Order: sequence, then C-alpha cells, then structure tokens
Amino acid sequence: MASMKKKGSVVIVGRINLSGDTAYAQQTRGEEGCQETSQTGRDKNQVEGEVQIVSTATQTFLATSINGVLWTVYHGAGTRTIASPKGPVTQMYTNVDKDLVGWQAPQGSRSLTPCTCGSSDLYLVTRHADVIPVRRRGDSRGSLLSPRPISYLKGSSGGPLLCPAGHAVGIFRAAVSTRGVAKAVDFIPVESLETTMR
Ligand SMILES: COc1ccc2nc(C)c(O[C@@H]3C[C@H]4C(=O)N[C@]5(C(=O)NS(=O)(=O)C6(C)CC6)C[C@H]5/C=C\CCCCC[C@H](NC(=O)OC(C)(C)C)C(=O)N4C3)nc2c1
Ligand SMILES: [Zn+2]
Repeated sequence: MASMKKKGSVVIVGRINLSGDTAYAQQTRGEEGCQETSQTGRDKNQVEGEVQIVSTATQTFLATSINGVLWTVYHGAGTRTIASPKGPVTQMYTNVDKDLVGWQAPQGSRSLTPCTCGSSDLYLVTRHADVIPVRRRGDSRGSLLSPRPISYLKGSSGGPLLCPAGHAVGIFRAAVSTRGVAKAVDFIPVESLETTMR
C-alpha cells in the first residue's frame, strides 16, 4: 500500500495554431518539463488556441476546446487529471462508452462553437496541422477525400472535425482502415458532447 504509485496528469505540450492563414504545430513544453509537470500537476505555461497537443508519460494526442470544455478521448487520457497553474484538475466529464472525457477549458484557451450548419463537407485537423477534407457519411463517420496511411493520423485522436465555417462538428476518435490505409474516420458528434454536458 505504502508504495502504490499515482498516475500523472495529462500535460499540454503544444498546440495547433489556427489563428492565421497557415496551420502549424507549436511545441510549448519539452519532454523533460512534461514529465515534471505530469508528476506535480502544476503547469504555469500560458495556454492559447482551440486545439492543444497533450501528453502523458506514455501517449500523445490532441484535445479540443468546445463550449468552455477541453475535450479528448478516454483511450488517451483515461480518468487522469490535467495539469494547471494551481495543480491537478479533475475531469468534469467521463464517458467510456463514447471514448470521451472533458475538463474545464484552461484559462487563455479559445473555444470552438458547436456547428449547426448541417453541412457534410468537413475538415479534420491533425497533430501535424494537416487539414484533411472529409465527407460526412453518417452520424459518426466521414470518408477521407484523399486516403492516407494510418501513420499520418496516429496521435490525432481528440482533434476536431470542422465545418466550412470553422465550427466544431465532432472529435476524432478512431480510424477506419483496410491494409493500413485510412479511408474513413470515426468521430464523436458535437451533439453527443452537448448531451454529455446535460
Ligand atoms: C480504454 O477505454 C476505451 C473506451 C472506448 C474506446 N473506443 C474506441 C473506438 C477505441 O479505439 C482504439 C483506439 C482508437 C485509435 O487509435 N484512435 C486514433 C489515435 O490517433 N489514437 S492516439 O492518439 O494515437 C492514442 C492511442 C491515444 C494515444 C485516431 C487513430 C489514428 C490512427 C489509427 C491507428 C490504428 C488503430 C485503428 C483503430 N480503429 C478502430 O477501432 O475502428 C473502429 C471502426 C472503431 C473499429 C482506432 O482508431 N482506435 C483503437 N478505443 C477505446 C478505449
Ligand atoms: Zn458550421
């Protein structure tokens, strides 16, 4: 009992910059400071933007602010706290059945607006700041206009699917692949986030 360890916090280690004409990834914390911040849960770095790059000791993925909540996937974050300036912050939403978790959005983040356009021409933002056109094919599925090996999507769970107007349509959850090629994506619809919020 006395030797039982505690899992560290999720740590924001960068962001996908979508503020201008060019999307690009930025790193805000190196691996060493990440490990220390994960243990203490104390992250004094200023947060900016809608899409964060997050890490644990063993995984890296994305997290997306929508409606004042920073959302990501349960298969990345588990039940972990997230680091913040004043210490670990406990999840506000947890739903393993949807592969979904959420924390209060960090001070300084900006939130995406939930999409009400009803459009099926979507855009997936990856951890490498690729903007991938995706045609919506169902409530939780969309096809890549240009399929790519799954290597190019690995690490992007928790990222957004956006409509042409830049609203949040869903959270990237899983890749649909045949012989290692991602032809489609599975995502958590924003309406499912809004229901979780109730
Ligand atoms: C632990 O409790 C739970 C609860 C609910 C749950 N629901 C789930 C649906 C679920 O799927 C598992 C995790 C998820 C996943 O890899 N996503 C990411 C990702 O980037 N991840 S990540 O950032 O690298 C990471 C690993 C966090 C750091 C987006 C894709 C990028 C490349 C695909 C790699 C090849 C795996 C292809 C799987 N295709 C797949 O299952 O397709 C369907 C059509 C769904 C069968 C897949 O995509 N997979 C399996 N796991 C869970 C686990
Ligand atoms: Zn929209």
